[PDB]
Amino acid sequence: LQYGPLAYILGEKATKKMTEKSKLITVDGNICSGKSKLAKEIAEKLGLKHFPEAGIHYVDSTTGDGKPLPVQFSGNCSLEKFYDDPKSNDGNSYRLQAWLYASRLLQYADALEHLLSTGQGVVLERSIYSDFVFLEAMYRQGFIRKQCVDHYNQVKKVTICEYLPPHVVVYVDVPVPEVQSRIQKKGNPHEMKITSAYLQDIENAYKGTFLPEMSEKCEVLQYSAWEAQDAEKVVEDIEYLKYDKGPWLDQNDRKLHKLRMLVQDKLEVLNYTSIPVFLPEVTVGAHQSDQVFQEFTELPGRKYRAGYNEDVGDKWIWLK
Amino acid sequence: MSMVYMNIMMAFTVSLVGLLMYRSHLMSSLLCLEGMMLSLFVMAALTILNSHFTLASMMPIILLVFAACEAALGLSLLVMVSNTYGTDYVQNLNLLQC
Amino acid sequence: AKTVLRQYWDIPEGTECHRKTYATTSIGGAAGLVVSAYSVALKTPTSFLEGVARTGRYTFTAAAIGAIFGLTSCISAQVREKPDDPLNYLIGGCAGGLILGARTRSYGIGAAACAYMGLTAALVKMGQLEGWQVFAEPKV
Amino acid sequence: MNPIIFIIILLTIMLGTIIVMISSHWLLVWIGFEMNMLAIIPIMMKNHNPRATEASTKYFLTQSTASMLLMMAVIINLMFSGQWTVMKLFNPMASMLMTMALAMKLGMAPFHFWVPEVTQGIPLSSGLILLTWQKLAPMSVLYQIFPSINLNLILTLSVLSILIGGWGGLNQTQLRKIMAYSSIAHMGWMTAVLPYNPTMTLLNLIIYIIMTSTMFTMFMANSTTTTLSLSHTWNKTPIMTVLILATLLSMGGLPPLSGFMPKWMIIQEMTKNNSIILPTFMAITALLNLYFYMRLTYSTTLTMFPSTNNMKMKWQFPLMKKMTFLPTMVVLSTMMLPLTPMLSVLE
Amino acid sequence: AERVAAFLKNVWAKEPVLVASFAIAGLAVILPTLSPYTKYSLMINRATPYNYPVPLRDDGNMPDVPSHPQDPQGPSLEWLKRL
Amino acid sequence: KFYIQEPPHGSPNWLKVGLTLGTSVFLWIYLIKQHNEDVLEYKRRNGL
Amino acid sequence: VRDHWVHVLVPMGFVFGYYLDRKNDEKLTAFRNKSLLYKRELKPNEEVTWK
Amino acid sequence: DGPEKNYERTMAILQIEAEKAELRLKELEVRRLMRARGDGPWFHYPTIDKELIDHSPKATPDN
Amino acid sequence: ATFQFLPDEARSLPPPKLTDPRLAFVGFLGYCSGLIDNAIRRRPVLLAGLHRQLLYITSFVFVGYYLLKRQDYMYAVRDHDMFSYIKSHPEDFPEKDKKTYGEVFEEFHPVR
Ligand SMILES: CCCCCCCCCCCCO[C@@H]1O[C@H](CO)[C@@H](O[C@H]2O[C@H](CO)[C@@H](O)[C@H](O)[C@H]2O)[C@H](O)[C@H]1O
Ligand SMILES: CCCCCCCCCCCCO[C@@H]1O[C@H](CO)[C@@H](O[C@H]2O[C@H](CO)[C@@H](O)[C@H](O)[C@H]2O)[C@H](O)[C@H]1O
Ligand SMILES: CCCCCCCCCCCCO[C@@H]1O[C@H](CO)[C@@H](O[C@H]2O[C@H](CO)[C@@H](O)[C@H](O)[C@H]2O)[C@H](O)[C@H]1O
Ligand SMILES: Nc1nc2c(ncn2[C@@H]2O[C@H](COP(=O)(O)OP(=O)(O)OP(=O)(O)O)[C@@H](O)[C@H]2O)c(=O)[nH]1
Ligand SMILES: N=C(N)NC(=N)NCCc1ccc(I)c(Cl)c1
Ligand SMILES: [Mg+2]
Repeated sequence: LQYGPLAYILGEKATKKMTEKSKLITVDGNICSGKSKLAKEIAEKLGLKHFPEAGIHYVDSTTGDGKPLPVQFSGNCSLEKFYDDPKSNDGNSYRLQAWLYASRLLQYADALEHLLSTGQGVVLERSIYSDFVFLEAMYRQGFIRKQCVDHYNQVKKVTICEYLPPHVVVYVDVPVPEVQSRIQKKGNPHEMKITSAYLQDIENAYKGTFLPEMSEKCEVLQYSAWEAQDAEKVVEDIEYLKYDKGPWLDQNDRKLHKLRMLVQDKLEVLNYTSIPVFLPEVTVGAHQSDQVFQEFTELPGRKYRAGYNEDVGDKWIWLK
Repeated sequence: MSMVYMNIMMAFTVSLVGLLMYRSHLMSSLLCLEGMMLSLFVMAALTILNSHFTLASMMPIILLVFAACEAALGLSLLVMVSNTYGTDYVQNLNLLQC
Repeated sequence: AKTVLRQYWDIPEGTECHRKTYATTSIGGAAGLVVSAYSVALKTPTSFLEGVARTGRYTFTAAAIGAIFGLTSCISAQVREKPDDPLNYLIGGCAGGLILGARTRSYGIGAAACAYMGLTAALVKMGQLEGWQVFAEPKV
Repeated sequence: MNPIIFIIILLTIMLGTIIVMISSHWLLVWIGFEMNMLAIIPIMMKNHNPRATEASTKYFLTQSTASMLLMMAVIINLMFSGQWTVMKLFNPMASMLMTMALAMKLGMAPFHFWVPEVTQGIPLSSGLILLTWQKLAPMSVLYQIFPSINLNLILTLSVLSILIGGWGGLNQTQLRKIMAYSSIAHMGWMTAVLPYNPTMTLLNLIIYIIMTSTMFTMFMANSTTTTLSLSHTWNKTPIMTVLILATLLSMGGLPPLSGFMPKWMIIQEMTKNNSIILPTFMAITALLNLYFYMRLTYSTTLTMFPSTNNMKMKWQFPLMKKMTFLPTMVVLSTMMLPLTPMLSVLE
Repeated sequence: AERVAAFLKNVWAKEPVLVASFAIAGLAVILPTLSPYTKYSLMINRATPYNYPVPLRDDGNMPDVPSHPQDPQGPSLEWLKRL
Repeated sequence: KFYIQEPPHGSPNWLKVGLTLGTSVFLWIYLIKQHNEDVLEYKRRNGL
Repeated sequence: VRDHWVHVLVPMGFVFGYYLDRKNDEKLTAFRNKSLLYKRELKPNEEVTWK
Repeated sequence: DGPEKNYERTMAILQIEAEKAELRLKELEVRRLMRARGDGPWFHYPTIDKELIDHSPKATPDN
Repeated sequence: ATFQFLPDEARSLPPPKLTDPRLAFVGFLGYCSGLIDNAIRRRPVLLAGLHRQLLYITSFVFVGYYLLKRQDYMYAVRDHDMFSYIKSHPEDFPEKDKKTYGEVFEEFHPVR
């Protein structure tokens, strides 16, 4: 019984499956803050589902066979190109950013659909609430145009308003000199081209805008790099939270049913990420999009709705 | 017709013109709508009572009950309009111009 | 509108010119008043006097067209000695179009109005001659 | 809205309409309209925003005014005939008042101003109800009182509606406003033929509802409410663009599609009554509708408008909206002309 | 039988006002169908003569219609005098 | 197992399939019975 | 042949349309051998003049 | 097809079409009379049903 | 009758044949609906869900048959009413006196 009003009427109400362990946790930080490692330990210790940070190929991981697709089917967004040539005339910088916000929006919907359907909490690394720090850094460094920022805010305005914020926001605060040292040690040739000014912009946006905003409506825990090493103390901090803020206290079965109907319908989730605002960075001409869409339908198991693809082994198609 | 009907119909016309000629307050227009109901109730009751249409004696009550329910819905819309804008002025309800 | 239209269509064509011109001026004026009423209601004048000015400008314009159509169409029928001729109405309709090209001052509008008001006037005369019904009474 | 409450509210919208259709008493007809208006308001308000609140208020004021005028007509009719039976009215002033009230309820010109605004301000599913189910009750009363309607009044309303609907739609980019002006134009054909053959009124109403439901359902399927948003359909659901093209051409009255049938039949009935100018004027004026229907086909199906990069993410997910009855309605909306003689079932 | 009995004891302890309301409303719906006196309310209402009893023209074949009010034909209110 | 997430229509809904075919069979049997009954009533009423 | 069965579609359509065209003639026999111009007595073995 | 078949098939076609044409003219004439006089099944608009009337003796005699 | 889809008097008429061309078209419309249902949901158009495609045809045919029955009945009633009215009022439908073209004068309009 795929979830709907009928399933809701018959007793599939979110408050039944939810507990005081049903929480949405997001770990934030600058680049190379060990936030990935902290996020895994929190999930393991608290028995939550861990979501690796949503990258360029997150949506591929959730559809088809789950393996990544060729680049042209993500529009040719390259994080490596962003580092090598952040000011490329092709518009890769904002096109990557617009794609990544949509990837995070989809992931936030999956995480919320997991929380509401099973009751198990989730741990995310960054979210649609903190995606803007990279946009602010890009703009302040002159990588993207003012019009791109306006487009981003338009898309964020009509999308983020539908979703509840995280229960707990965890911030791992690492200074830019230490961030810059860990980057050079990580030995990724493109990442080492990152400059401290860009990194300082991310930090400023996090502390100037993100943390004050999330503090009003969420539980914010901030750890230095050293303190994040003590994951057990981090988990201990989380379990002693009062939770006396935000909209999660206003939710009831009727509102959570409306929320679940949204997050399960992924096209409804992504509706406004393609608003017809003709920004050159994200606009694709008819001939190209027609050609790429035709190639996409030729990929294995993509021509038809899932379960109706004989070319990947589906059977009983004439009774389905 | 009888002399009373002249003024009852006049009252309905006066309230209809009041309803169609808005000022600023939505409540003032809702009062005119109730005025039309009251004149309809009187005109119906007079006609029914004078003609001794016995089973029709309940009709004015049904008119009153249903129109009061209508007015309750109208008031609820007024307060929602007032919550949005801080007043019940009709000039604020012009978003759907475009 | 019934009675005014009854006075006009009772007078024989090509005769009693002053009565025909009065009937069309009243018809034209009434149309102007109706247009002014809706215009003032839906596009609120900036002031009381602007609205009065607009009412006069429209009403006078509409009465001007009505007067010229009635006079010119009655003068033509009288002079040509052709009462039941749609051409007379075609002439009067274009005259009205010119007036509307003058009040709005636009040679293009006048030329377009004369053709279309001229054609429309001729069709009205044909309809009267042959009993064309616009709002036909139900019969089957 | 709680799903059980939504169902009960929807059932009450239908019950109000059914009471109007089965009633033989004017009081019960009035009650049906009041019950129907009570239940419709919550579905206009259900998305809680200032535009929805403005739309519901404008709707409430229009419909409550029309219902008071209807009650006045009923009471005048009572004084001059001493009875309540739903049928011809026995007083010309009562007939005018009831006709004007039903015109306001239908959103016919010059009482049309609320239709584009209310439709714009409510969700697509609510607009679908407003422009289809809500026409049933007022039309079913006109069907019964027409022997006493003033011919000049009803035909003036019809002509004005076709003109205002055609002209008003030329200037619209919002899909909900286009459907609203299209509805005003189509109400004009329904009432123009009513004095001559009410069966053709029913035929035009039924075909209008089928075609209108098809358009709204296809708009809902893709969550499109603007012309430009609809122009991205070709890059997501190409099949939908073709179905929209067929439905729009049908709504334009082009043969051999279904939407030609009502115009064809209405012209026939009017000419049988020696009405020649009015049908010809109506048919030419309806070309204005065809124009702004064609404009939509150009930006949706016959050309490929520019896309966005994020559209690729949509390629990986299937349509999940219900699209109830869409396959059936699109076939009826386009392929019914060969069955035209079936209209006699409506007699 | 017992789980319902354990249910009633809980509402009787927690919401005696609501238990009494529902109990009274149930008796108001049920008892009229069980009462042997309910049938008399119909008869008494019909026995009350609000308007004049218009006499029938006698055509010679109405032996069940009294000629005089004090004749023995027609409905009797002896049942009502005892009640 | 190709799909990473099991598709909602991976396997047929046999109850729905059974009802769907059963409904189609019923309508055809009913339609033929109705037509047969209509033909006889017509022949009887017209004396044929 | 699963590779060349589509080539029967149009030829079969012609045969079917031919058959249906002949079927229509059977509904239009009201005046068969009854026109003033061609009416004649039947040949010994003939049942109808045309079909 | 021989000429005789086409010729007599034409006559069958003409007979049907002429019969339909006459009926179309008759129907328009019947509709005109029925609507003008109201004495036929068509254009029969309802009047109050007389079975609704109560004929029993009333509280007062003059009615 | 009154609010009756097929009144009892309709049973005196021949039923539509199950091979009626109009009923075949109705079945064809149901088949087209089945294919569009596959298309809008991105299933193999011709092969997917033959059970669903079968019910589309059956539903259309089933409803179409009764609609065709009512259609033919209404037209039979129209003719019944018309002929009975022509009989009731012989004064309004007299037999026209027919003249041959030898007697009827028609003006000749040369094309030269
Ligand atoms: C671009 C074209 C746009 C559309 C143009 C449409 C034109 C339609 C033609 C106008 C309608 C016919 O016009 C109408 O015909 C009838 C004929 O019975 C006339 O009928 C008149 O006949 C008698 C005597 O002749 C008069 O005394 C009387 O006043 C009036 O009844 C009307 O006075 C006239 O108003
Ligand atoms: C005997 C019949 C007599 C006729 C009675 C007349 C009709 C009265 C109808 C009243 C119906 C009220 O129905 C009422 O619904 C709610 C459902 O949330 C139930 O109450 C339920 O929700 C409340 C919270 O509000 C919980 O604390 C409670 O544990 C739970 O029982 C009531 O147990 C039930 O009584
Ligand atoms: C949400 C919906 C709520 C609906 C609630 C409806 C509840 C109705 C409950 C009472 C209905 C029956 O109530 C009572 O039953 C007895 C049956 O023994 C009826 O019958 C009794 O009175 C009649 C008089 O008419 C006698 O002829 C009869 O001998 C006697 O048994 C009563 O006339 C009726 O007053
Ligand atoms: N331009 C851009 N880059 C992003 C965005 N999110 C992540 N990235 C990049 O993704 C890369 C890796 O992300 P991180 O998780 O922060 O680095 P990490 O060292 O692997 O993980 P941590 O140790 O926890 O900090 C970085 O180079 C980021 O610049 C974004 O929204 N915009
Ligand atoms: N009111 C009208 N002008 N037309 C109309 N309904 N005429 C009645 C004539 C008619 C026509 C078709 C059928 I089938 C039937 Cl049974 C009766
Ligand atoms: Mg990481």
